[PDB]
Amino acid sequence: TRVFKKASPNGKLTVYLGKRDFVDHIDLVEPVDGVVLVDPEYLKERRVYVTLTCAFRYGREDLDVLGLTFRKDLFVANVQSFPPAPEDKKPLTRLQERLIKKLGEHAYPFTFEIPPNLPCSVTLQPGPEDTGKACGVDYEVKAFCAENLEEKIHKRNSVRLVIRKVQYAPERPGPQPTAETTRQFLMSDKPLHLEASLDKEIYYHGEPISVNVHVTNNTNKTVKKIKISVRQYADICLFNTAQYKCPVAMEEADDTVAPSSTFCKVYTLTPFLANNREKRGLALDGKLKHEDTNLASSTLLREGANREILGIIVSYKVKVKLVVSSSDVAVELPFTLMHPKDDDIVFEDFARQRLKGM
Repeated sequence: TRVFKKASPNGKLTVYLGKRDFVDHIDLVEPVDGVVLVDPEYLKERRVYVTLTCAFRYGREDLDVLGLTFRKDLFVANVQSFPPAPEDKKPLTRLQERLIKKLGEHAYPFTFEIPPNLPCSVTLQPGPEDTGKACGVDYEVKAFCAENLEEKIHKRNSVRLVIRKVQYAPERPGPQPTAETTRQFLMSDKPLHLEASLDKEIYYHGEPISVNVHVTNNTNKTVKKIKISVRQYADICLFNTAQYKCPVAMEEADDTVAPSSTFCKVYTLTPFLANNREKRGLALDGKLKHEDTNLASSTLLREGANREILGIIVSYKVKVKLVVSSSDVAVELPFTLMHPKDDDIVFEDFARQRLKGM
């Protein structure tokens, strides 16, 4: 198996994790299980704590930065790690029992269980024009040395790292999302009927989207061309609320539909951050420089749910449009964008792999 790790500036403390992206379903959220490597001597009476903060920040580009103009803590979890507190004691994963047995006795566990209905790691990076500042919700894991809880944490023997809460939806049976509209122009009751659908409700980053477009033209006009698009919507709803709208995929085609005939076709779009990187105002599931970053996924929420508490609400839509030689006739279908997903361990850094940038 493979596990990531990171050490404190003075290598006296070292965190060990088997993932840096925790997959949350709806029922449950993969548990955040890791262990610390301590130097009992180095810290006399001092202790080892590990905390999981979940918060929304606005202004800077991360929680640890001291230039953000707003912050709301959405979750916090502290655990007395070194001095094993019989109180704060749990069952233990296997990657743990495994790890502890390779690190020794100075190996100590900790485990965090993230409530199912908390927002997922989402970051919205403002453009050049946009008057808003960056913001997002991040999960910070911090293990540190101190006697009491409160003493002053020092960047010296403390370690910090951002993990990720990614959303996965299993794809159900349901009907394909449909949308239709009829249009009658000036001086005639002859209609132009549009109707589209997507092959399914749930998609995953990188997974293609198929659009079945059917056009019934009883009109005496002509459909010049057809434009298919996939837009993203981001509603920052906390410090300084605003709504960002951004296209993540377009596919215009010179398809023609003659007077009194029926048209039919299947288009394929692929929303990919790669072909949008140089864009801004959109929401991502991380920072741009990181390679393992995608487009922010659809914010889920159902019945009596607090919307502000989620930070940034994200949604997607596919728009179909016919340019008729005017007023185009169009429809739109909403979809959900989700996330995919005798050993030997072998530690590896925690830092997220980078891009290519000049």
